Amino acid sequence: ETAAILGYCRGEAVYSRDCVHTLHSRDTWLKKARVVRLGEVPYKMVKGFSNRARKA
DNA sequence: GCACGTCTATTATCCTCAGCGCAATCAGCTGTGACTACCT
Repeated sequence: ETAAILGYCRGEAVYSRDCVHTLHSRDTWLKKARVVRLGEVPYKMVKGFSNRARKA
């Protein structure tokens, strides 16, 4: 989050492209033979694309 | 910058199987009338 700001376009800060990182869901970790520890707060919250969420 | 045509999607609902008791079905017997042939 402390990445240097290259500039401002119409008030919006422009960041470097090589700063994008991804994560995985609990089901994805399960496929990777890993189990999420109980009580852990999820690190990132994003709008999911699952059919159950899509119907909701 | 805005609206239209197009490509694609991280778990739900609906037509068909399984032992007993009641009703449907046939076999056998009889009635009712006539038809018909042989013998006394």
